[PDB]
Amino acid sequence: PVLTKSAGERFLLYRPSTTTNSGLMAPDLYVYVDPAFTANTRASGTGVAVVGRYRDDYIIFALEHFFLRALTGSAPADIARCVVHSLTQVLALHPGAFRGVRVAVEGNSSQDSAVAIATHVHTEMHRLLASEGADAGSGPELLFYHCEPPGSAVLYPFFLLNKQKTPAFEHFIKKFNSGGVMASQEIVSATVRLQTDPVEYLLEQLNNLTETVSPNTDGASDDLMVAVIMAIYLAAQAGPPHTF
Repeated sequence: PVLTKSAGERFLLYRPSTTTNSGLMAPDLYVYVDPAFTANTRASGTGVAVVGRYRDDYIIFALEHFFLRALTGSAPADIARCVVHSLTQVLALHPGAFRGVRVAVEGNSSQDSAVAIATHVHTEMHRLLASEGADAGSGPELLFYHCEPPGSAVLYPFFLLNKQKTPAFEHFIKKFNSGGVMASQEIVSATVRLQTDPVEYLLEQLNNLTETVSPNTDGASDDLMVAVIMAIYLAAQAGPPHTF
């Protein structure tokens, strides 16, 4: 009973443009992912959310509820074609617009996969722009979120979701029923059908939030929602993420 329907008419309604108003953006680009490694489950998709900043508010570029296909031996790489296949589409319609992006991968499933997952992300990102697109000779310049496991001093490029979920939700609903965030007119999708609305598909899933401690997800398929909210909590300030 959380996100107001007055905001939902607004957040569904207004379609601002980042093709023209790009110069009024922060040149950085947070992006989150939520890998779920099982298949054939209505909440086991993998979320994509990529967000930028205006002066004080936040703005959405692409959402992919990435299911797992059947018969997967190369499954982390497929997730890597998802998220990089998104970032290339954002950077594509935004020529010379962004300085550097920051990919976030959660490791609540395991710390083991996300290392080679983000490594395989930097692999294909490091592949693509040198092939074609434009002459951005290391233009959009990737960095990652490098975290520390509890009890291990070695920094790996991942993100724990331990203490952060409640201030992230409180930040998101702090902004969202105030009409802070918005979704771009040129919001990008690959997995969701170009016929159907992406923003409608988000807003259905946004409508399953819960109380002051927020034990959420009544339901199914929170991954887009949880993805957007961790993405926007990193769209504000926190500890520094860095280069790989």
